[PDB]
Amino acid sequence: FKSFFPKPGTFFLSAFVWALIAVIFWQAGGGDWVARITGASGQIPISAARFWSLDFLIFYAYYIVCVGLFALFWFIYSPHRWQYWSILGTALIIFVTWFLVEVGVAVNAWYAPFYDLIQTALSSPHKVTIEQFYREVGVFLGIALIAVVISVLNNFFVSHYVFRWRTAMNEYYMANWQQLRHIEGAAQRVQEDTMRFASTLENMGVSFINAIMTLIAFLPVLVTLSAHVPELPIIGHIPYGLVIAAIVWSLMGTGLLAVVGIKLPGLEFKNQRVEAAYRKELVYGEDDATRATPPTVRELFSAVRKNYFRLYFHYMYFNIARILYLQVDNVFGLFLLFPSIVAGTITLGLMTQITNVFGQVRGAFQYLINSWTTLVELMSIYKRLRSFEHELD
Amino acid sequence: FKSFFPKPGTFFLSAFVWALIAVIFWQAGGGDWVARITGASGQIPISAARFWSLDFLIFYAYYIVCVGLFALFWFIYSPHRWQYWSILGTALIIFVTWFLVEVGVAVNAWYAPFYDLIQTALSSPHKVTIEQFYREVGVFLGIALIAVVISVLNNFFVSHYVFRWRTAMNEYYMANWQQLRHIEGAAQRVQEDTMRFASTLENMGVSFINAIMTLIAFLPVLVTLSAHVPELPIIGHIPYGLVIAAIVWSLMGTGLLAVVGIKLPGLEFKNQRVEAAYRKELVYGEDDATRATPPTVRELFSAVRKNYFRLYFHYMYFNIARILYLQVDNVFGLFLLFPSIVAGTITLGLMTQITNVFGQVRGAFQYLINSWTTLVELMSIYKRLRSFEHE
Repeated sequence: FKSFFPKPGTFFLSAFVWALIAVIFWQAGGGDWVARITGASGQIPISAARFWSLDFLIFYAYYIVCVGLFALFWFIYSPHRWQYWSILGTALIIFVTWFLVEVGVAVNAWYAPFYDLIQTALSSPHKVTIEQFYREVGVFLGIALIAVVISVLNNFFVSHYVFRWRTAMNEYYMANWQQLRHIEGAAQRVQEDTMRFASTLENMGVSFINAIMTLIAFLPVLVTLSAHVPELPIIGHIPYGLVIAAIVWSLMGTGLLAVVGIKLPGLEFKNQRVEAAYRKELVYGEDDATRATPPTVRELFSAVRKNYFRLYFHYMYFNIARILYLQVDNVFGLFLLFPSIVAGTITLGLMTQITNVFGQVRGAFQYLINSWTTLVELMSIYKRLRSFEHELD
Repeated sequence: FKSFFPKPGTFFLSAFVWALIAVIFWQAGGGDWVARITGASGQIPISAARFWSLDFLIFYAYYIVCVGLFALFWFIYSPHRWQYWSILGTALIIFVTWFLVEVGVAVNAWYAPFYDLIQTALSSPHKVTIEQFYREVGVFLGIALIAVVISVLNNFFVSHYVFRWRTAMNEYYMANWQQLRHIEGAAQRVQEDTMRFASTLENMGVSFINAIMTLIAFLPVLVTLSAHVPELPIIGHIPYGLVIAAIVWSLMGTGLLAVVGIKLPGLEFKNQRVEAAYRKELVYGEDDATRATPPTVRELFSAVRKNYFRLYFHYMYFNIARILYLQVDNVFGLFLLFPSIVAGTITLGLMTQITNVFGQVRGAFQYLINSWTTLVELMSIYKRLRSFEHE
């Protein structure tokens, strides 16, 4: 952290505070006040040309200025060797993560005109020509090429950014290698842990903000869509139906799974301890003939087997909750629309757009849920590195 | 392999041959001939009760007999300690993998009546009551509970089966520990490689057959669905158009991605070599105070930088092909139906059922595509393990 980011204790606190001020200013008065000066209308095209429209160009300049002011302050307050990768590189990664989310919002907005065309064609034969379908797919493809080009370049930069984090960590560890030479497993920490720490931390760092950005991007979408869905199946009429139900289903559903699997991180940590003890005895017995004896390794593997069997038993309840939540989530989006579908207040495009919004939010959160094992790995790596640096003193 | 399974050279060859004979006999004459004796009609219910119907019960008995005959032969030909886990356990895992595929086929068949109801409701306000929608979701939920219960129990048994594989490997290595004691890194191989080898090999073993089973299960589905899709967009009329287009898009599309990423497994293996050389020097330098040699570790990490940078550049082309294929795959299912949608020869349920078939086949194959890195890990582990017992 200290080798890559400048003063991590204050840098991340300052970044969070500065981002909060920038977000608050833009979402309250900044967004409209800047647009009035430039003269940008709210008509955002559904096609791929919306990403270089006036409204999107303004946000590109606003993000650059906010990052530039943040970067210039930290370039003078405390210079760093990797300040161009830690500060500016993360801002690029955060921006591209937001951009790929807004591409999904553009794709989601395309599901309404397309499936309204499908409903028109199905409702009456020989009414919609095949040329209209070709153009609509052409609109989707235009957004797809933007998604393809940016995503391909995103993985290229993220991989290069991660390697610079490893390079920063490796340079710090190799500089004071003489004091770190005598630490047990020092070679693994310098080589295996530096790449693992950077890759793991960056992966869930992007995954966490991507899940948050998915909510932030689709909440205004659901507020506009909730006008066509005034009635809910069991809980009746609510001023904000879809927005409340989606938030409750997503956040509490994600929150409840964490509550069900509270014991899982503890069991995984214990599994790592018994495996390490089994490995540690084997390492000692590699040279000494009195170590790693049959009755010694028998009890150690029994502890490994017993704790692993405990993890499988507890993870069974997590599987029950996780899989049941996934199966219901496949039909929950349509379940909320049953009173509106019956009453004929929505079209097939609105039905598919609302269901897609739930699907995109579900997919963003699924990467977060499936990364709980990844989180346990990161804490294990960090503790090994923290102990490795503590010995350095 | 030899520690867990019976003789791997003949056991796997016999299993493949016996499965082929059982598959050929059942799919040609066995399926109908057994059904005629029992007297089971071909009408498979769409609800969750199809899994204990006469047609499915017959296949359960046929699979048990075929596995039992295979098991009894190998129980007498060459007894093994882990013969109830390697032989019978794998048969259970293969069967459950097939069962979860047939659950997806049952779910896919449910998309036709449900979305035909949705189209009816949308086409005429106040025509379909909300009670019909509640019942249809209840049908889906019944299938879901079977999927939930079996999947939860499948993961429980697979994890326990994998640990028995590690237990079999650990017992073999620890028995001859004195001979394997002097091998460098022996502690890592016995502890970490045994679980990694079992977990990795089993994961892709199920993933490979699941992709095959998904294609096999949905081919008869697409043959029946292709009757409602006589015209294709660019190639016009063609017999079995949906079946041919789906096979070409899926199999050749997956095959083309492997062709694009031919150099990727080679680059990953080289990346592991330069890491090993860098780690090997660091390990030696832990004790010796003269071979740390900051100039030496400078060149070793430079070789790490150059090879990783080469992997990132080549993987960019794979990303271009992979991501472009995924984006087109999202619309390819509907693209084939455009002449049918315009002519009004299909309904919304048929539209969604066909699109779901492509989605289920796509999702099954994506687990195989995303596991290409997992292939490289297994080969590295196997080579490390193979050199371990060579001694």
